[PDB]
Order: sequence, then structure tokens, then C-alpha cells
Amino acid sequence: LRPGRIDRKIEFPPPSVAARAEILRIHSRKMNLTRGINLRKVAEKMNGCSG
Amino acid sequence: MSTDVAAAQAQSKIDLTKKKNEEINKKSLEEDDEFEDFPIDTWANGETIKSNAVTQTNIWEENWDDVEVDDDFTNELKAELDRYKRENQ
Amino acid sequence: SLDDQIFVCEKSIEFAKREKRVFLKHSLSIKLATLHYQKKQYKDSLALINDLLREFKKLDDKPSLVDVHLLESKVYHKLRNLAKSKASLTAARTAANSIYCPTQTVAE
Amino acid sequence: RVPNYEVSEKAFLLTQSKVSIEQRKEAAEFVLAKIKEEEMAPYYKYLCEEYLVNNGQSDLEHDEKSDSLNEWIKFDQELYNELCKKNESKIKELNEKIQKLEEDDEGELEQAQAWINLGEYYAQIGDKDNAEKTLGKSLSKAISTGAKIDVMLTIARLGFFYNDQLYVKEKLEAVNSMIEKGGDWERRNRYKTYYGIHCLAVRNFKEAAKLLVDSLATFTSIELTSYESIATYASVTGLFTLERTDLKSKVIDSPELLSLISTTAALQSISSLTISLYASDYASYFPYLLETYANVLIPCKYLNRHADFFVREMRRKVYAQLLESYKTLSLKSMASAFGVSVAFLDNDLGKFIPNKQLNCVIDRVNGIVETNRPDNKNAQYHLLVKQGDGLLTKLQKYGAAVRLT
Repeated sequence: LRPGRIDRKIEFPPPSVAARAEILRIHSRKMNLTRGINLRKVAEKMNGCSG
Repeated sequence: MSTDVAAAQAQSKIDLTKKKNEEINKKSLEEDDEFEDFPIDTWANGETIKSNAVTQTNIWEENWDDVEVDDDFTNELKAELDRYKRENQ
Repeated sequence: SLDDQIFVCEKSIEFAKREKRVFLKHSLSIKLATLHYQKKQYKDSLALINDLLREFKKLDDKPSLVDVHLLESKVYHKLRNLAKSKASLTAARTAANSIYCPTQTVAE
Repeated sequence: RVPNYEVSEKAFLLTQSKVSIEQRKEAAEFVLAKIKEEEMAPYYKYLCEEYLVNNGQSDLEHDEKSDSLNEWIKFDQELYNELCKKNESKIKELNEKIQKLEEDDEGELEQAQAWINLGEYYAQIGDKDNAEKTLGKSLSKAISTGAKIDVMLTIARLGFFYNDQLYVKEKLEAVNSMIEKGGDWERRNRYKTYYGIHCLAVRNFKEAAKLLVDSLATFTSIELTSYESIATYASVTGLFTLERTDLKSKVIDSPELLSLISTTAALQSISSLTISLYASDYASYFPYLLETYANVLIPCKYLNRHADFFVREMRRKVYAQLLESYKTLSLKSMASAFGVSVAFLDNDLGKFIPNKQLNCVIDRVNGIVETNRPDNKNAQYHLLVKQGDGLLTKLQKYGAAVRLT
């Protein structure tokens, strides 16, 4: 843990509304795209605690 | 078309420059093409419609309505004729 | 007569969304749909179900519309397609996780 | 782009004279109202050319015969005058706009949508050629890839509209090459519908049966003829390709066919034939067949030419179905159930046995129809030997050229 013989510490966040939306986008193409666009809805509804 | 699989004979046997002299010389012995002797004396061949209904200009595969004529009218009538026979059996 | 019942509801809903609150309106729309199912015209019935589902999905928490989903099972049962009755059956059940709401609903 | 599928049907009815005459003049009233309104005179010019000496033989700028039984058909110069105004005013507005958005930057999308607007208007009035030219201009321009695909099917509709299938195959060949470029599942459902109608025209229905039921399962029937028409088509093809076992499964059981019921006549006749085949009532099958030719096959633009073929094949299916079940029948019992007499039975079987499908005999002497359809070692042998003869044929053929050189 003690730095300067291991460098850099980077902390991942529990995902934002913005992050959730972008993660959601890439898999939903692989799936099926909802008619009327309800990809916007999901991220509003809840933000996960992890990705 | 031609005997057997046409497409199979077409792919096997193709022109080379070696066969090219042979293919002409053979044709010359069958006294020209004998398919440009044809349209001259008929002054233009027509179409088959005498017993075809979907003729021979189909853009999908031909049926066997090319040897038969419209049989739905005969069916309609047989039906009706049969109803009097059974009525008065 | 069926026609008599239909007409009574048809008059009431107009008089139930212009002088009285929203709550009243969708009461008569449940009843009217049920009566086109007595009439066995299902297209009329699907139309009122469609009004119910779109306008009050942002207000869904009611025992009223558990029934509306049950009414689709009945409409789709008679048109003889069970693919879309089993769907609307789950729709009613999930939305009827409010299971301490009335006894009749639970029997249907 | 919208009114195209509707108008195309109604005009096609006019051409026919194997339908009710009553139906034609209801169609004629409607179709002409819309020709005045949406300025469809190019398309009218095209339609009269294609008739010709069946219909349009009651128009003023043509020669008048007793071939048309309609008279509400009347092509005049009044249509033409309206064309000139409505086209001049619109085209000109859209031309000035394209060159405006050359000035604006990121203008590629902006010009694409304007040239689409132009391609709609030429679609509206007729012209497949001018939409084609303009929506290729849209094609080069930066637009979303899903829009490119949509554009290409937009031109294909135009080949249906005109009534030339050979245009449509080239226009769906481009779609087949672009499908996975967008990878869109959104335009995949659209492609099943277009390509389904196309494969309904082809003799082979095999591709069509699979397509036309996916079109039932996923609710896509748009920018093309109605859901009820979609269903009608599914039934015809279902019947032609699928065996009796797979028929119940896929056609008579379908949530989508049952839920849509039969509210139209076309859909009613075809479904009625299918129900009576399985239920094994053959005395309702024959009248129902005649209903089929009248109200489905002949009013359609892709079964017009398979109208005779389906009549015939269906009589063939049912006979053969019965001959599986029975090693002996009498002419009398068989004829009575089919609703034809014995003489009438002879002649219909007398085509179908040389078409190699029913494999039976007829006695006139004893009057029994015996069945001569093997299923055993003889059937196995006939089939297997042909394919191995087919291997030998390629082997001779393919070997001979390589040696020769």
C-alpha cells in the first residue's frame, strides 16, 4: 500500500447516471433497440451500485 | 439447356485459345449456326400462348400451366352439376 | 338489454371528466369494456384497455388496473390466443404484489 | 411513400375480369379520388400502358372497346394541368434549399433530408426513376447507417408500386449487402416484410412461408400492405410448403392468426380450407377452394400467376393425404366426399397421376381406386441410387477436363 515502490492509486466509483447510460448503450445494440426509445428511462429509474 | 447438369458441363468445358480454332472449325462443319437461318423465313417467331398462360418470359421458375390451360372454370361447373345429381339422386 | 347498459356508461363518462375528477372517468371505462365483452366485440374493449394502460402507467399502483390486465386475459382467451393472455396474467400478478388490497380481485 | 401500397391494389383489380364487377367499380371510385389529390398522374400514365386492351378502354385519350366493363376509368388532360402547378411550386422550393445548405457547414445531413423529401414527392406521383436518382444523393451524404438501409427499401417499394418484380430483386440485392453493416435489428424486421412479398412472387414459397410468419410474430407490416393481408399470405404459403404434421403446428396454431380472427373475406376463405383439411371434411374443402381463387389468389399481384397452380396442388394434397390412409377406396365413396361425381373424379386424377404425386390406380371395371405408393425398401432404393449416379456424373466430368489439357 505504501506508495513510491508501488505507484498510483485509482478508485472506481459506484456508477453515475451518465455512466449507467453509457454501459446500457453498448449491450442494448447487441440485444434489440426499444421502439420509442426507452434506453433513457432505465438510467433515470435507478442507478446501480456497481456496473 | 443441354443433357445432364448443364452448368456442370459448362464449368468443366470452357474455352481456351487452343480449343478456340477447333470450336469455330467444328461450327463451320455444321454449316453455320443454323439459328440465323431460322428467323429469316419465319419473318420473326412469336410466343407460345396456345397452351401456356404464364408463357415463357417468367422472371421466376416456370410452372406446368405451360402445357395446361385455366381449370378453375371447369371446377366451378362440376361443383354446381354435382349438386343437382346428388339433389335428385 | 346490453345496449341499454352500454349507453348508461357512455352518457356518464362525459359527465365525469369535465365537472368531476379524473378518478371517476376511468371507473366507467372499466365497466364499458366489460360490456363490449358481453357484446363479444373485442375491438371496442381493447380500445378502452389502451386508454387505461397509457394514461395511468405513471399512476399505476391501483387495484383498479389489476382488473384491466385480467380483462385482457379474458378478451385474448375468447379470440383464442393464449400467448397474450399468459402475458397479461403475469402483468396482473406482478402489479398484484399489493395482495392486501381487496378479496374479490384475488378470486378473479 | 405511404399511399403507394393501397393504390397499387385497387388499380390491379381493374385489370382483372375474373373478379366481381361490383368490386371493381367500388375500387374505381376510391382510387381516382386519390389520383386527383396526391397528383399521381405519372403513375396513371404508366398504368394505362400496362393494361392494355383489358382496361382503360373507356378513356378519352385512348380507343374505346368493350374490353373494359368499367367507365369510371377516364384519363383526361385535367389531371395534367394540376400536375404542372403542384410539381412547379414544390420542386422549386426544395431546389433552392439544397443549395442553401451547401453554404451551411455540416450540411451533408441537411442536404440528405431535402433530397429525401424530393424522393418522397417523386414516389407520391409515380416516378421510380427520379426517386432513385435523388435518394442515391441522399446515400452518399452522411446520414445514419440505419437511414441508408431504410432508403434502399424505400426504392424497392417503388418496383412493387409499378408492378415489375425484376426491379425489386435488384433493389433488395443492395439491402442484403447492407444489412449487417448497420447490424440493426430494427431494419431486420422491415427486411423480412419486404423480402417476404418478393418471395411470394417466386415459384418457390419455401422462403416465403418462413418470412411471412415472422412478419406475423414480430408486428411489422408497415409501409407495405396491411397486417390482415400479411396474414392471408402466410396462410397460402403455409398450406403449399408445409406437410400435414407441420401444418397444425404453424398455421392453424398461431396466436397472431387467431387474435386477428377473419374480419375480411380474403383472410376468411384461405383459413376455412386449412381447417377443413385437418378436420377431414372434404365436402367443405372443394367449395372453399373456389372461394380461395376468387377472393385471395386472383386479387393479389404475386399469386395471380400461381392462381391456377394453387388450385391444382390443393386438390393434389388432399387426394394424396387420403391415399396414405387407405390402401383401397371406391370411386363412389371418394367422389361423394369430395363433392364431385365419379366421371368428374376420373379426369382430375387423370392429370395428377402423370404429375407424379398421388401414385395410385383407378379400375373402372371393379370401380376401386387402389394405392400403389411404396414406403418400404423399394422407395429407399429409388431415391438413393439417383444421387450416387449424380456423384458419378460429376466425377467423370471434372476428371475429364484436367486429364485432357
